[PDB]
Formats: sequence, structure tokens, C-alpha cells
Amino acid sequence: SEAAEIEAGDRLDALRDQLQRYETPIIQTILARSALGGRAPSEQDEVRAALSRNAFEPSEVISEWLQTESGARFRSTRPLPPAVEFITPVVLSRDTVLDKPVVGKGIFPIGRRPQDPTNMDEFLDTSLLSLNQSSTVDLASAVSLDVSLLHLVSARVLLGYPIALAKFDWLHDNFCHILTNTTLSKSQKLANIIQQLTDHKQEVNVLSRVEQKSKSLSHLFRNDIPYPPHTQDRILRLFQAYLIPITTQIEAAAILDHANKC
Amino acid sequence: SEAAEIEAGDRLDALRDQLQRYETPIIQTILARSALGGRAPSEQDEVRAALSRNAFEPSEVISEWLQTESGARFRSTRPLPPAVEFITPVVLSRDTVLDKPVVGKGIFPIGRRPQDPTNMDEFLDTSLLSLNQSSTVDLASAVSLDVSLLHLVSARVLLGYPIALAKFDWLHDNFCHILTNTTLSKSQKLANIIQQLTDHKQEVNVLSRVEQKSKSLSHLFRNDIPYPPHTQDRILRLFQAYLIPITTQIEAAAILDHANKC
Amino acid sequence: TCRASGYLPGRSGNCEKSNDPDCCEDGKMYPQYRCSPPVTASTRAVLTLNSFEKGKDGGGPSECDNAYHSDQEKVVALSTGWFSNMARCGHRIKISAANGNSVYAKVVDECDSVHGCDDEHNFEPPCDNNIVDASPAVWDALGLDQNVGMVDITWSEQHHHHH
Amino acid sequence: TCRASGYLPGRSGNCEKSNDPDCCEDGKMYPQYRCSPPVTASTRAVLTLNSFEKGKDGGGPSECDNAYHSDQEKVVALSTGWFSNMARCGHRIKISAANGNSVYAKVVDECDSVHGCDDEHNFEPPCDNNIVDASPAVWDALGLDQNVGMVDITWSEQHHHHH
Repeated sequence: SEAAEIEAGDRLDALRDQLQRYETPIIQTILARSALGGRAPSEQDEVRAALSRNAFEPSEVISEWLQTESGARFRSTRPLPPAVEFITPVVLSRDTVLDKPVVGKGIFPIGRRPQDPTNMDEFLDTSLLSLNQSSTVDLASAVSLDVSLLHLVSARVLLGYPIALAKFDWLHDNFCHILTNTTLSKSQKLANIIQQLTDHKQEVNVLSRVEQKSKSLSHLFRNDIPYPPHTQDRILRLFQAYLIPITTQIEAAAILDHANKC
Repeated sequence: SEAAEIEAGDRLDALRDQLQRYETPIIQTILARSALGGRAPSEQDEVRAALSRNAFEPSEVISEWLQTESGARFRSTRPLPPAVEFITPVVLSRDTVLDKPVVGKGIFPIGRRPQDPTNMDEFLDTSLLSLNQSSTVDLASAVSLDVSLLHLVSARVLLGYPIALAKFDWLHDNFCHILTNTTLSKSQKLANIIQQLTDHKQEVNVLSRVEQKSKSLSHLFRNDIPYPPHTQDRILRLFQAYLIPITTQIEAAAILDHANKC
Repeated sequence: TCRASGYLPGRSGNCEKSNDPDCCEDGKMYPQYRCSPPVTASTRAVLTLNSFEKGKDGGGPSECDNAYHSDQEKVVALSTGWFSNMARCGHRIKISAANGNSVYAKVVDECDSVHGCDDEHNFEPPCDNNIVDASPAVWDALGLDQNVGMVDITWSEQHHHHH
Repeated sequence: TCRASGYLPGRSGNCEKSNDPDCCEDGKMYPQYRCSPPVTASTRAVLTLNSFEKGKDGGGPSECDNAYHSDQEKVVALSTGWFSNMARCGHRIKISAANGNSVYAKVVDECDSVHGCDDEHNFEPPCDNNIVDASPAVWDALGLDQNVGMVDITWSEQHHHHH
């Protein structure tokens, strides 16, 4: 047990650096798309068209797990990439402060409000729709950035599955005292491994850097025209309301799948 | 007819705004791809497959120009977008100082040295080849960003042809005094029109903002993995050695095609 | 009363022992606490020393506000039980030392008593419960010697403010 | 001789005429010079005032060194012809005024005598040829008022002897 627990932790550290690698690209291409200009006519329709004409299937392991019907919740209607349609439950209120310290509650509350779009696809769709219709935007460039963003955010959250398996191997005993307890319902234990999986100090650690990146990398240089309104807040919103919760939700589903290892 | 000359000046300034907004998206997309990680197996093959399966044709006006003699010089082999294969002549020497002031010669000399690649496709291909081969990089995300860059750089330089006719409309007296004089060659006129299209003071104006952007936007945030070696050099090299010269080359060709307008 | 929520297999990683005797010793079980001893009129704790300034490490800012705090600001971090899912963030507590002095300090961070022994925690163990981790201004105001690494104290959230 | 390389249809754009007397008159033909008068032992020119610092509208750095220059630094910009294609960048020139004084200054920029009356210039006409555009330090060293704002001067690039 001793050596396998150490080696799993070594793999978790490597997997979390791959996870952190997706931050800057996601932020980069959001800003690249928003600086490019308005939305092209029928841009959403040509984006599903491009996805269908270039259907990138993922890791066999992941695809193996995506028709796991434990993992098929994170399977999307074609041609959209995985996990971009998964809906997290509304966990915050209408007026919750999102990015500023509140006495007695903290900062960066994770999850969705009533008025937040349901999934990353609706969210990225609402941002695109918030832009003005434009005659001069290049359709090929627009559609391709749009496509690139969809594959980036899907690749990001599904690294939660290898991360979960690495966490399980190292923290075997913690998880199986939950997974064996027959007192608790499956959803009642699902909630418990999720509290076991979440680490809000590191969430603040991550969202802090994401906020700094969304501000530094959206800086206006000499004679640049400004970004569309609220580009910075929507970048942070993507991480704080979708990327963080969907990832650990994938992590949780992967742990439940492995109650056969206790 | 000088209301028309003033009217064209107004759209030249609008066309100039469109051209400058390509800077940030290009620099952002390069940094997104290079922050993602190494190159995927046969992703150079995958990019052409994606271009082939999603062939965006240009606007008709550009399509009509790409099949006449003067415009077909920027026609590329399928499935590459236009102008990414056009080779600029080697105009400066192998030991040229590219990016720091030199007494008696200046700063930011534009053009290709013997050792720089032939065309933007070769250039962006050697940068990709400069990276480690990796087993962890997401192929869909990698390929799509590479695609999105190729459409960005071609859309950028092709705006030279609307810019050219806008300049011609405003400055028709200057260009017609060359386009009618029969003493000279076709090439001898071409050199003359580029001499009148040259504005090195604002190329320095542009390249210096490009330099600042490629440095600020490649800043390393907390615990970030460094970018590959020389990505910041290669960003400015893209503008300084291809984007700027190919654009004025396109807009020179556009003016000669319109010699009957005098 | 309080018991551990779970256990943690230690991992030295690249912990650089010759300068840090506190590294996870690789194959030791480290207890995890989402809990902390009961909060009372004068809750006993171990005062430790820390800087909340930005430096050297990719450490990251404090949890209550997305901020760094200069060593002349009187700020503290509490172990997860006392931190209580940010229920005390921004609160000022009174800290009392055996030398007879007291000071007010703002709760601003968490002393994670669950996570540790991975790359993100310098391969160091979880913080204990029962710890109050304070900036140098708290130690100076209390008249304590910083080279004394840890001292026994009490803390409360009672007011003692009414004139 | 030297003669204009072309002409430029004037445009006013959004230019504020109530604060800018010299904006392009809208439809007026402005001459263009890639040339300059001949350079001799003491070349005649019109001295002009300018600042090469940042900190306003959003103009760019100087053409030769991609940098901004303090008003306290003695720097000049030359008409496109004299500028040739950066052949005099970093060169020092001697400038002589009618009051009998002289000064050296460093060439760092071009006074564009071709482009103008677009948005990139503030809808202002091309520079003349035969212009030496100098920082406030050059004016102070010469002892000129800097409210006359153009003076007749001579300039050289010939060397001097020491002992």
C-alpha cells in the first residue's frame, strides 16, 4: 500500500499541473475572440457545422468512460464536445456577491445563481449573443476561435477523471469508509465525498490568479479599442461558476464508479 | 470630385481600425497555443485535414481577385487560406539587428533574412516543430488553435486590398501619374507604387506596440509554466518579417490592377 | 468533543529536509481535522508566526479576501474548525498571552488542517487544529519574542468594548 | 532641383479647429516631399518646437530607437529628406541660431513630410521639408524664446577639432 499511495500522489501533482496549463489558453482565446469583433451572421450554426465536420473523439479511456452511463451524464448531444452541456444545480442566491470580500462569508462563492446560464454551452452562447451583429468580422477566424474555446473548456474539466482516480489511489481509506457505509444513500454519500473533494482555499488560490490574468491580459494598449462590456467578469464567471464545480462533479462521479475497490 | 477623395479617406481610416484589431487576436492565439504544451502526433497532418473538411471560401470580391493574374500570386494550394504561401524576397542580411536601435540604420527593418522561413505557413510550421512532442496535449484544442491562427493571419494581410483601393480613391492623382507613364516596365511601376505605399514611421509605430503586447501578454503569473524558448521573439518576427511586407505587397498588386481608372 | 475526519499518507516529494524538519516523513499517517476544540469565553490555542505578504513562493493570497497583508497589519489565520467555512472572515478576535498582554487581530486566512503532503503545500503536513497563525504585528503588539516560534495563548470573540 | 513627389487631398475629420489652427483645410491640396534641400557646410532650416515624451493623446515613440525622450534631452527630428531612411539616426548635429549661439542635438525621429490629414496624424498636414523639430532643451541651450516657435537656423554634420 505504502509505495502505491506515494506513486499516486506523484501522478496527482503531474495531473494538477496539466490542469493549471489550461487556464491561460482559455483566458487567451476568450480575449482573442472578443477583441476580434462582433458576431457573424449564423455564427452559432456554422460552429455546430464545423464541430460536426471535424468530430474529434477524445481519449479512449475517457470515451470508455463517457458511455459508462455513470459518465454519460457528461456526454453531450453531438456535435458538441463532452461536459459542455452538464448542468450544475443552482447553489447561490440572486444577490450573492461574487468577487469581493464579505464579512462572515468570505470571497469567491462557487456555483450557479438563478440567473446564470445552465451550462457552459448556454453561457458561451449568451456571451456571443451579447455582442453586436457585424458585417466585417471574419467568419472563419471567428468560428475557429469559438471551436477552440469549446475543446479547451471540455478538455479542462474532464481532467477531473484522471485526477479523481489519482486522488482515490492515494486517499484510498478516506473514500471507502464513505463508499462502504450502508447507512447512507448513494446521493447522501455523493454529497460526502464532494465535501471530501473540495478545497476552497485552493479555489480562492486559483480564482485569484484567474482574476489577475483576466485583468492583466485585457489591458488596453496605445490606440486599442476597448473590449466588449464585462469581458473580464465573464472570464472569471466561467471558472467560478462552471469550470471549478463541473470538474469536481466529474471527480465525484469517478469516485462513485470505483466503490468496487474497497 | 474631391468629395469622393475625402469620402475614401474616411473609409481608409475605418479600414485601418479593422486591420489594427487583428494584432491582439493574433498575439493572443499564438500565446494560447504555446501555453497549451507540446505538439501532438501528426497534428500538422490534422490541421490540413481540418482545413480541408472546413473550407471557408473568401468574400466574393477577394475570390474574384484571387483568380486574376495579379491576385493569383496570393492563391494558395488547397486547403490553405490565401496568402499564407506567398514568399517575400530576402531583403536584409544574415547578421541584421532586428529589434534594437543601430546608429545610422534605425530600428525594426522589415523583411526576410536568408535564414528566416519562406512564407507564413513555413514559419508557423517551424515554430510548431520547435516544440516538444507530447502525449498529453489535447489534439482537438491544439489543432483548432493552429487553424484559427492561419485564418487570422490570412484575413489580416488580405485587408490590404480594401486598404489599397481606399488609398487609391483618395490619392488617385499620385498613383495615376505612375500608372499612365508608359516609359517604365510593369515591374518598374510596381516598385514605384510600393515606394509611395511605404510608411516606415508607422511600421515602427505598429511593431513597437506589437513588441510591448508580446511581452506584457506573455507575462508569467504565479506558479505558471514558462512559455517555450523565443515565443516572444517569434511573435514580433511574424509581423516584422511577414504581416507588414505581405500586406503592402498585396496592396501594391491591387493598385496596378486598377490602372484603367485614370 | 473532537476527533479526526480522516488520515493522510505522507509523501516527502522534493521536500528539502536539510532546511525543513517539518516535511511529511513519507509513509506516516497524518490526521485530518475539519474540526477544532470548542470555542469558549477564553479558547486556548497555539500562537504561531507567519507572513501574509507576497514573496518568493507562488504561495497565493489569503482566503477571506483575495489579498496579501503586510507584516505590520495585525492579521491571523485559524485552523479549519475555528475557520468554520469562512464564518469568521473579517472578524476581530482578542488574543491574550501569559505575559499579561492582549491584542486585537483580524481573521483573514485559514490554517488548512486537512490538506498537505503534496506539491501545492511544499510537501508539508496539514496544520494542526487549535492553531492561531499570526503576522509579526500581533507578536510585536503582544511583546512576544518571534524567535519563540510557538506560544500558548487564549482567544475570544467577546466584545469588552462598552465604554 | 528638388520638387514635390505628390499631392495630398486635405481632410479635417474630427479635428478641433477651435484649438488647432493648423488642421487640414478639407479639399486643399498639400504637397508631399520625400526630398529635402541640399545638405551643406551650414544647411538652412526652420527650427520647430516639439516634445518627444509620452503622456498625452496616444502617439508613439521616436522612429530611430523605439523610445520616448525627455524634454530635458537635446533631441531633434528631421524632414523626411534629411532623415533619409534612418541614415542619420543617432547622429549628432550642430545647430546655430541668429542670436549667435550653437548647440549639439541627437537625431532620433523623422518629421514626416509625406503623410497627414488621416486619423493617425491628428488630421494635420505633412511636415514641411527643411524642418528641424527640436525638444525644449535645444531651445533653452540656444537661448530662444520658444514662443516664436519657428526660427531660422543653420545646421551642420561636420566634425570639430580638440587639443
